[PDB]
Amino acid sequence: LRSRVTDRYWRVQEVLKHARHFRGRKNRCYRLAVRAVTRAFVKCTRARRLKKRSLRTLWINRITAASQEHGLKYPAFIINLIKCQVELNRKVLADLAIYEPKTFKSLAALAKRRREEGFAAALGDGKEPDGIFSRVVQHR
Amino acid sequence: VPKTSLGSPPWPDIVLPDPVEETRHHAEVVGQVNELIAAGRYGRLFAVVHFAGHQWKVTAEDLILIENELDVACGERIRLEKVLLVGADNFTLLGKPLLGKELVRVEATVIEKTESWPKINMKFQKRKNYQRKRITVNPQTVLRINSIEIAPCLC
Amino acid sequence: SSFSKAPQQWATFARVWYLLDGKMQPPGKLAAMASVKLQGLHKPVYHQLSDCGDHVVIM
Ligand SMILES: [Mg+2]
Ligand SMILES: [Mg+2]
Repeated sequence: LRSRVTDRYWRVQEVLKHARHFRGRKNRCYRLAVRAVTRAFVKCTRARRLKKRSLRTLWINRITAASQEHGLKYPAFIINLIKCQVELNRKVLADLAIYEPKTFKSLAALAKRRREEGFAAALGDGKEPDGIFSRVVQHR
Repeated sequence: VPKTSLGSPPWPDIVLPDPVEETRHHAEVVGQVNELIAAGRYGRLFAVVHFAGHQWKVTAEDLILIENELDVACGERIRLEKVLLVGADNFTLLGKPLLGKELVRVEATVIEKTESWPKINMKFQKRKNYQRKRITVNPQTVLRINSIEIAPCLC
Repeated sequence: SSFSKAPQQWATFARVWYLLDGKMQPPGKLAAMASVKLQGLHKPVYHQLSDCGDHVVIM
């Protein structure tokens, strides 16, 4: 009972589906296609991992620029926003930086205020005064 | 103590207001914004929401895509609870680190329950003869956001 | 805040000429900020694939 593979056409089609937009001979010849397609998928999955650090880099830059406009550097801005107990994404923060410049300058004013409060608190060398923005709320 | 380029600390001097005047000024400012809320002068609100492990920026009539399945009938009206920011042209409310329920309310509708487009994930190794190809399909949920309401009570 | 679409587009991505006076400055510290402004890295709308970046005139 001799058997041959009749459906070889669709087997090839399934790997050429992905190969159509490649340059040169990879979009035709089944060898070249197979290899370039495996390459393509591997870089696909690595890109999934990268694109999270890329987007986060982008965000940090935009936050840095927005912060620079108001004369405050990136680390200062972020730390002080945190020490005020305001937890905001860098995604949400960069979006505020572009599409709501007013609110964002409000934030930068807040952070700057909180920081000067910090310098004054630590240089003052006494334990008593709580700057109005230095109090810490425990939730109920 | 004459002036040399060092003996003077290199930064503007810090001017910090008295706590009393600040308590008065805060009571007053909050009072005023409160009068704006009562008046109804806020044109359009935008909120920063925390949902399903992410933060989002949301306004009425908008749309977002949540990455997992929620158990809700299609078309039901959800009330989102943890709210980080609320803002409007003239004023902004900031939560530490959350906005109280009685203050603001944001109501959305679930539009679409979907399975995501196939995501192709493949591990490979040089001349170890190791390949693994796996295609992923993720349940997704689209939300229409209906309304952001803001109540007068602020003290 | 309410502009037509074409003019909003134009206003956002406008190229802005900067003047920077040089006399008695370390050429490195000069090139630091000169480069930042050149590249568009002061604009919150910045992205690598956008053409955005501004003229710089050093005198
Ligand atoms: Mg036969
Ligand atoms: Mg992960």
